[PDB]
Amino acid sequence: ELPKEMEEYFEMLQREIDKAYEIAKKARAQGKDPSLDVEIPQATDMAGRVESLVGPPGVAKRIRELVKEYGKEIAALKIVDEIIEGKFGDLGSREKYAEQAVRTALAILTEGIVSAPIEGIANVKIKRNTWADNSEYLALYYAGPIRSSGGTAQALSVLVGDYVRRKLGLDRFKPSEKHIERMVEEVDLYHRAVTRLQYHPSPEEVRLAMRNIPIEITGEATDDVEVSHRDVPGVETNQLRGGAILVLAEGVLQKAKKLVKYIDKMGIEGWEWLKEFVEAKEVDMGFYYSLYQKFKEEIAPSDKYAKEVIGGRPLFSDPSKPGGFRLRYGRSRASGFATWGINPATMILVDEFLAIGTQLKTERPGKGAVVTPVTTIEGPIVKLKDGSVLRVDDYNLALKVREDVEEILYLGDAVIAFGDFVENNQTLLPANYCEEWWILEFVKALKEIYEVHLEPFTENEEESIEEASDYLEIDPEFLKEMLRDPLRVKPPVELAIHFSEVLGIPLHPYYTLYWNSVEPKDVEKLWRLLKNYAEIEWSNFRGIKFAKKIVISQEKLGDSKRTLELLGLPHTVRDGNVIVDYPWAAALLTPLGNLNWEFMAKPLYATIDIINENNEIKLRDRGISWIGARMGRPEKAKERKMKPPVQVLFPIGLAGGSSRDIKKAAEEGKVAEVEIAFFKCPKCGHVGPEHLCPNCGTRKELLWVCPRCNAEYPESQAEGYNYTCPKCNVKLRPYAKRKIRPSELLNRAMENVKVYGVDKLKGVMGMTSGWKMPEPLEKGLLRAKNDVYVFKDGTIRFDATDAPITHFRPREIGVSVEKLRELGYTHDFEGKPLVSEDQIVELKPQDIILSKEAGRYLLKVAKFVDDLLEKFYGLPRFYNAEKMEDLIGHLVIGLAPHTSAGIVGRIIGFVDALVGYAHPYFHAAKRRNCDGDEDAVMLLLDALLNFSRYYLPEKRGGKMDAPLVITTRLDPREVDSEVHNMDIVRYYPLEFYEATYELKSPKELVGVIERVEDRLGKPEMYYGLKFTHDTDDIALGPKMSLYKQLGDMEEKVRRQLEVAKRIRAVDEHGVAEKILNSHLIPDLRGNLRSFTRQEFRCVKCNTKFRRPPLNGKCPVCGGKIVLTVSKGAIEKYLGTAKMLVTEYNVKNYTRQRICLTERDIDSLFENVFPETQLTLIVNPNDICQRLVMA
DNA sequence: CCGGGCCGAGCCGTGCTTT
DNA sequence: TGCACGGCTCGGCCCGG
Ligand SMILES: [Mg+2]
Ligand SMILES: [Zn+2]
Ligand SMILES: [Zn+2]
Ligand SMILES: [Zn+2]
Repeated sequence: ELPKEMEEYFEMLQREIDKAYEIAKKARAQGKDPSLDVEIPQATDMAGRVESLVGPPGVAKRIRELVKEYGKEIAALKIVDEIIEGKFGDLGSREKYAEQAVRTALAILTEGIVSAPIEGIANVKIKRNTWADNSEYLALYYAGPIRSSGGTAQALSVLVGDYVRRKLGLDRFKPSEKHIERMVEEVDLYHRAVTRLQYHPSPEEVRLAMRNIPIEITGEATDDVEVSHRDVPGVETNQLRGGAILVLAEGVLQKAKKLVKYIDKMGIEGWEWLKEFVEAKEVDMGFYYSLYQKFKEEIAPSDKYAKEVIGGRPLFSDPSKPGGFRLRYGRSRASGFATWGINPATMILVDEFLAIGTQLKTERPGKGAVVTPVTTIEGPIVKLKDGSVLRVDDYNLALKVREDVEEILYLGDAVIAFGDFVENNQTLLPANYCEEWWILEFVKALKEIYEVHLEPFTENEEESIEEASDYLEIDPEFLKEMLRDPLRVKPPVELAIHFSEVLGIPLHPYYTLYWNSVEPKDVEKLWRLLKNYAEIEWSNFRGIKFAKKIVISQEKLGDSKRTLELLGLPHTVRDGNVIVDYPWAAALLTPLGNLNWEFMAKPLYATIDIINENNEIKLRDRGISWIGARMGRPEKAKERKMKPPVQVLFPIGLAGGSSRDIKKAAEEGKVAEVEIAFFKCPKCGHVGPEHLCPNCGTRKELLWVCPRCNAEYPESQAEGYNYTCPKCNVKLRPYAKRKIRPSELLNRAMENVKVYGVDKLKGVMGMTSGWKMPEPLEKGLLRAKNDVYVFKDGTIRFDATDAPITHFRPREIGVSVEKLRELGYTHDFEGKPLVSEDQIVELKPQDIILSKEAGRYLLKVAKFVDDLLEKFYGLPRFYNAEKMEDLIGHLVIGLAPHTSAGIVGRIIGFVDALVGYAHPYFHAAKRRNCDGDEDAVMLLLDALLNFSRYYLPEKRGGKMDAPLVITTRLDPREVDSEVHNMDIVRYYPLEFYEATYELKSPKELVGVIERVEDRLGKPEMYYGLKFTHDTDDIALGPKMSLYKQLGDMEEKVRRQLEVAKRIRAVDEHGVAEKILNSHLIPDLRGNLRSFTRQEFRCVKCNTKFRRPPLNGKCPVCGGKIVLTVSKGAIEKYLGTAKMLVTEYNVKNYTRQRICLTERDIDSLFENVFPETQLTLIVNPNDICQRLVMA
């Protein structure tokens, strides 16, 4: 099976997990906790997760064998059949069987990670068609959490319900027309008043869907809005069913393609209507002129990403505008899942709005990505204040020259993986000329002419190197260097021209200017001026002449200076002369044949076409495909704290005040009345909210109370009574409203842990669970002492943005080679022994690289855990850390905010960025996509000691974010489906570049380029992956977004508009400000309409009155009444809006809207705030009065 | 010396909508 | 995508009559 390294890796991981689990089990046995054992079982594959989460017991082996035999979908269907026939045990009525089968099937088809089977499916019930035939059918009730599951999960739930209804021998749902009207109205109102829904079903589609769904999709109410078609038969509510309508909109409708694919694979009949719906939904010119025409015909610009711009979030490029982001096909070391590659220079030169991990909304491949530094690609070309043009391909140069920038001519490159085009099914765009194409042409031409076999990006035999160098008359060392790293070693321009002359290949892409960005008439005028009024110095190299310098005066150059800037030619202006220096004089004069032939404009021809037709040295289009993007959602790395911060899960009520301070209530002697669980000692008879009796140190028993007669029974007594009151007749409850004196409890806790010096200790107003079991106060004291905070289930968590990585360097993460060899790494990614810190090593699937904020916080968490173990439990310390670098080799838990299972990872290094780097398999095993998502990490021992299932809220969305099970091993076969499209090749073949020019589809050449899916099953899914582009440093560049250092809204808008003004391909003046105004106008108009219909509230109480009390004071107390929508909330964005209107070009519609909004704001308060104040000076150059008087 | 003026934390509420 | 903005109270310190 697996080789002798992956097995050792997984064995060591299991050994460490066992080492932690032993201590966690030993500590929990002493009885100071809700349970006497750990409450997080460990799974290993999908069957274990499904068995632990939904059951029924014993299903694991059956799932295993069925998956081995048939597959995934077929195995799910056979499991459903076996459950229905009753192999795993008798359950009860048909409803129980239906619920169990649907839950297990939805868990199997999902791989048992996301909590849709546990949370979304609230209930399954059988209903009768009393309106038509009195026949039976099946219905599904969807709760609130189903909106977080995803379209695939929702659609698969619908399909599983259909299959179970078919196999139960039940009839079809037959809706009345009023049902259709009610559902259409529900969808429309939900979109209008709640959310955008990210999908708009047309009413015809909704009617068709209702007419052709064999099950009833309903549920409880999730929004406080009534409907019109009330009292519909079979419906027990008259409010919005958000879960059901969201399922219907974003499931079967938004993801019909995947649903019909699943139906075809699954062999399910009766869904032909969906298949039909899906199939209905589905002269002498120049080469480059025709290519541009076909590009514009087939692939069309998209504006969806730029339909809205928030104040403070800049737009970096208009849709498919030349001068924006240059598209490059490839995958870097730390990109590929859904992220982009960006040079740090263009991160700096946009006022540092972009930072490592900052999300942005893209146009072509998908929608959204995360930026990552790649120093191997090109940067911006900028125009300075004195008129010079520079190529800022370097980070330090960008820092140096930042203040002199006048305009950004070109914005730089963006590396996008080929697997991102396959996943989103996007037509391939023609590829800009690059070094990774030139090197392939070079080696192919060398082989064709001289019959020498060489290969880029690797090491070749010495005989071939010597033969090629003898033929080409070059240094063999330089040939080896260039073939090894074509992206960093470039020949001098004269050598490039000599290569083009001899071998017959286009010019090196580094020395090609953007010729096709100008018209041939501009080049005609420029050629005339160069021939007439220029002084050029020539040179020689192997009989090849080339220019060395051009000096032409500014007046003689005239208005053709703009042409030199559009070609991206670096020059300088001195004492009236424009000077073009050595490397960039031949880059301009060689294509034009050194003025030997006359450039002449032609119709239906492009500049490169004319150059190729007339010249001997040939060229390729260097910029033809451009991309647009827009900023959104800056990067994040911060701890998790509840809406009011909490340090212990202990209810205090109103005694503690506004901050729920337990210590303040204790020090004032207050007595609080709250609902808690009381425990009673069997031997002596102590009573109170504690798990151990202080008198004797023995475990107590929970007390059960009668809701009607308040009779208390111990757990042993209530066990026989079947948890029902014999004297009364009501089901018991474990909690009742009781009285507590905080002083005694706090003093006992302080004496217990010897922690007396704590200032504040926050609790909760009321426990949300059904048991209302409280937490020990000693844990709260230690958390307060060590400055950490608690979560809803008792764990301490840290939230960060996720980014991918496959290969690392021992110096980027600050780890010595000896430590790495101790961890288990012994070779670099090419087979050589690991001896240096500059070699590239490959990352094992479950190794993570934390940030430094995360390390700083986890140091406090580890200190708290050590204090807990030493003081509360009386056991030796575990971590023993004094610096963040002492946590290396310790295990964490990763958890997405919508799943119920975790995955174990290992710490190996730290970076100085606000992102969480990890393997692509690690992020996919949490059902995450890596284009803006944020997840959590917690120490394994902390979760083991602290997590409990008795602190979980009792509503439906209470089991989300909880590690009910953890996975110990990684299986790439059952992680996700988007990560199966990634690339594992060192370089793209020549066929890919040649096929991009034909505008093919990525499905045609899916076999040419190796992907992850091509390796599934075989042992080398963990073994060898590769990348295309290298990086000097993985965390180089700005680290914090500038958006987080601006306070006012006006300042944000001004900075964003300056940024938009600098960039050439944005066109701020009329679209940026207008689309921005369509973000402040909703705020203004929507706050004036809520001032005239608002509810009032009391300062002391929380009582809300829908109309003001007519005595002016709170009827139930003595406090005063305050508004909920103040007067200053309406007109907070009025000044910025007026500035935007008066400064920039907006259509008269928006200007009139703003003027009338101001007039309406000043007219509603006409007789409550009269203008009794005169003034000295008036007319501050306003715009409203000017518009009125004009 | 004893009484105010003032800051700095905290905790609440709110973000287009034809008849 | 949700966060970003306004307003009310309540002590802890100066600083002055
Ligand atoms: Mg995502
Ligand atoms: Zn006792
Ligand atoms: Zn009773
Ligand atoms: Zn009141």
